[PDB]
Amino acid sequence: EYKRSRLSRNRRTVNRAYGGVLSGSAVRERIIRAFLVEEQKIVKKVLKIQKAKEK
Amino acid sequence: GRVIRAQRKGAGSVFKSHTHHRKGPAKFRSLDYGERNGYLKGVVSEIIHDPGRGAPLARVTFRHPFRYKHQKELFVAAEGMYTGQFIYCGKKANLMVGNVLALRSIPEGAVVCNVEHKVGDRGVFARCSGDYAIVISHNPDNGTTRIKLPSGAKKIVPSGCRAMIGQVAGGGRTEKPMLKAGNAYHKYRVKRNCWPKVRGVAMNPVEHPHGGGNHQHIGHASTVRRDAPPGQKVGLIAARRTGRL
Amino acid sequence: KIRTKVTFHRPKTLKKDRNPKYPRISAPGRNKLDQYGILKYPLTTESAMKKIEDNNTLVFIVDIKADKKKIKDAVKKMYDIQTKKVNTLIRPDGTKKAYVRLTPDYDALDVANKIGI
Amino acid sequence: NPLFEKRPKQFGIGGALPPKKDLTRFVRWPQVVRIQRKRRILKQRLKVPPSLNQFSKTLDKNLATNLFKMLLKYRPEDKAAKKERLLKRAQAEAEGKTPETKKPIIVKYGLKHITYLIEQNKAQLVVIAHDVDPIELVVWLPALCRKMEIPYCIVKGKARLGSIVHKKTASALCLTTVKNEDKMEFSRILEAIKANFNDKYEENRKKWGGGVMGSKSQARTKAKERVLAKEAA
RNA sequence: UAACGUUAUUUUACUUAUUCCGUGAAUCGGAAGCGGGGCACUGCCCCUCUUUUUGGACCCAAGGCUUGCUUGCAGGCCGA
RNA sequence: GUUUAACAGCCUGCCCACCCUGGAAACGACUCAGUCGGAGGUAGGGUCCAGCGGCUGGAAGAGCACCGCACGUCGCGUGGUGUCCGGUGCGCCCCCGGCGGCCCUUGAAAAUCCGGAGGACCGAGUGCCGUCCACGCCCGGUCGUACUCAUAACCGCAUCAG
RNA sequence: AGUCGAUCCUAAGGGUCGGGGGAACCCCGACAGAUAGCGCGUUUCGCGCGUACUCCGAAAGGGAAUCGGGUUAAAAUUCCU
Ligand SMILES: [K+]
Ligand SMILES: [K+]
Ligand SMILES: [K+]
Ligand SMILES: [K+]
Ligand SMILES: [K+]
Ligand SMILES: [K+]
Ligand SMILES: [K+]
Ligand SMILES: [K+]
Ligand SMILES: [K+]
Ligand SMILES: [K+]
Ligand SMILES: [K+]
Ligand SMILES: [K+]
Ligand SMILES: [K+]
Ligand SMILES: [Mg+2]
Ligand SMILES: [Mg+2]
Ligand SMILES: [Mg+2]
Ligand SMILES: [Mg+2]
Ligand SMILES: [Mg+2]
Ligand SMILES: [Mg+2]
Ligand SMILES: [Mg+2]
Repeated sequence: EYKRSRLSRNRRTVNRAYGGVLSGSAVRERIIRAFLVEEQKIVKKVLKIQKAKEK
Repeated sequence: GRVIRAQRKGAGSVFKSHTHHRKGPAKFRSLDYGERNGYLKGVVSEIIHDPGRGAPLARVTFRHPFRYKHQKELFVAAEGMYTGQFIYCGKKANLMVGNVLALRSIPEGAVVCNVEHKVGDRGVFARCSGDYAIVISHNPDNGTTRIKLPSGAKKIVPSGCRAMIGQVAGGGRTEKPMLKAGNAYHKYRVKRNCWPKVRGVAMNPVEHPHGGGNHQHIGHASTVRRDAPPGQKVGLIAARRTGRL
Repeated sequence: KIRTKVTFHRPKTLKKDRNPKYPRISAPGRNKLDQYGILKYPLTTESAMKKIEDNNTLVFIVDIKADKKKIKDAVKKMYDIQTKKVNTLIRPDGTKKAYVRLTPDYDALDVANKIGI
Repeated sequence: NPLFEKRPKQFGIGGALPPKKDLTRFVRWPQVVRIQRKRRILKQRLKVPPSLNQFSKTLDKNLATNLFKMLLKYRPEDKAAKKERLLKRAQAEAEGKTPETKKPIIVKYGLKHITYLIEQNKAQLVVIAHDVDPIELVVWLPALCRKMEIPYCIVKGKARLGSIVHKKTASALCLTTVKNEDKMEFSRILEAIKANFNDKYEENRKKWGGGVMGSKSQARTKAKERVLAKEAA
């Protein structure tokens, strides 16, 4: 019954990233985790560079 | 003059294992470069019940070392692991419960489970619920490690064999009394057709060496030879002793 | 040569289409299921006549091997009449019966009179 | 211009996925390839008796090139040339009253004929392929050539010998005579071949071959020897 | 208890026969380079292969050098 | 006896789930039972989900009931009236929702369908490139289909108390 | 009968290639192996993926689509509207 020829597009889609697959809260958690993990990766890289410069 | 039950076991067709609802074999990742030299991180996604197996199993997702896809694995769950936990497998993995390490990297006195016998076999020792192996000593000269198995036997294995830190989850299962035949029926319904068991002395002579007689009794020593042929080898096989301790 | 896949795959080699020196069969076979072989005879029972009078439908006994498309084509060739739909069944005696309903442009009674039933 | 930037990839355990690499040494080859490689390995590992070992010492590159350059001018006539000669002879048979023709000087091929020529002491040089399979066909040929005092050489490629005589392969080739203009260089080549093969037959009769282990085990043995030498030093 | 020789029982070395294990046969062996450390003085020695606060994502090369000719773009080396 | 099918549109929005404001002990909310709340309750306002829910089209022209005229041998003829308004439930059959108990028992796979991450590649100026939108057009094979399903249509040597 | 089923999918299992056994009828059954092929653009050739069965096995498991009203001596969610 979900076939495209039988169901309208708006009925089988959600207008958001991962719409129809992940819930809103899960998508928010994923976005926040990605951003914070990238920031911590940058922090680790800069800390390593500073430590190498000091030594 | 009839084939006895123990003999009929080998042909199978009614004594085969019941595996319809099982989740697949539980084993480590195939040993590869990353686990041999570094470490590879995985995330526990689910802890599931495997019918016929006391120990729970953990679903772990790894990132494939050289392909763009997910590498899914099914490990025997160690007690203390949880969904969302990070699992590290390799020679450089930290010594924490749930991580899989080469025995060369595991210090003496550690508690491990699902220990490989041959390097790369993906785990054969200490897999049942509540069971574990203990690392005794290392031999750098010949690259071998000594472990204590659950039965108490001491075995020497190559130091490259892998093992998971900790003990298998689900321990203490056998301490609970069943209290009734129905519980045993349910237990063995998912394992194999080995229950209920009929005593040999309850049978007629034609189908068991213990059968027959106007009284119920064996009539001869229940200890049999190690080389006794099938159909005659019943009772206490090659017993070094009998009776209480 | 640089190989990026550990697994060996059989190389693709050229294949040739058959070009026989002689034809195994000298000539094409005859068409056994022609329009005359498809349409055996019209059914002239009371039910068939009622169908002709009421539903503008002709009833034919047809070769068991014939399908609905072949029945439609055979009816068109034999009597030059369009068919709205063809319904078929196999009778308990083992023969195939077809209910051929003509389009409104054609009158079943006139066609039956022309046929001679 | 300022919009272009580097995007370095960190390749390592748990890092960026590596690019396509050469996996040829790890390929699971078909059965034929695996067997043909393992046969060579096994032949290397096992000890080769001297009679078979003598076939591993072929002619030198320069000497082989010179010998084959000499042989290229004594090739047997091909089918077209033979047909042309036959039709010319037929045409000139009656008209020319069968004029005399000089005896041709060509290389001789075929194991039967070569063995017969050696036994009759007519051959002056015997060329033996080193890759005859089964090798029992020619393993005895060096001994026969030595006993008959006929210079012989072992060269690389039965296919090349066949190409000399317009055949897919040739087990061996023989020269019974050479032209006057080539006698001095033929004597040079014969002396070189005799010194290389015939004079060394007795010493090679007792030399075993093979016994070569794999590179990894060779490295292990070398490491053990180095450790022992350092300890004794 | 050794020069000669016979006999029997053990210990041990090699890998290609043979047997077994794993893989979608995916980095095996040696060496050398980038980096970190000791020495004393310009060389020696000792180490590593990049990923561990987080239930995220990660493929199909960016960049540099060099040729066809002036690029629809295409061909090589490094990157690896 | 006083009926309303598939299907199309609009409305509604159970029990849950989710979102916004706000920040709670004198703790409060709450079920038959439980349970929930600074990891954000009560409260106010919203989103979504089921429906075998409501209205309309289908559709009264149909079906049913009643009252009449006519041929009176063969008009499957001809006409009218009504099909309305409420209640009730530890009631019975089916479907669904949401909780709770039980397991050393945790109670299939695949075809198929839907969605998503990425973005190589791609087009024009009065026409080009796309378009899962609406309407319009054509086609849809083969075999089974009667009947009994049982104190006589199956088996039991039968039209057999099985 | 495009709409009810078979037909499609796979379950326990069955039947097999290759290989291994076997005097042979046959036995094991993807286990000893150059798999079937699948996508893009096309001078129909090139490029890229490709873990040895794309077979049988459910008229109660899974599953594309029909409803009223009418009609026969005997058929209908199949005939008529
Ligand atoms: K017996
Ligand atoms: K039983
Ligand atoms: K018993
Ligand atoms: K007895
Ligand atoms: K007894
Ligand atoms: K319907
Ligand atoms: K997309
Ligand atoms: K029927
Ligand atoms: K029936
Ligand atoms: K065989
Ligand atoms: K097989
Ligand atoms: K079915
Ligand atoms: K209808
Ligand atoms: Mg007793
Ligand atoms: Mg293959
Ligand atoms: Mg009415
Ligand atoms: Mg997108
Ligand atoms: Mg009978
Ligand atoms: Mg065979
Ligand atoms: Mg199929």
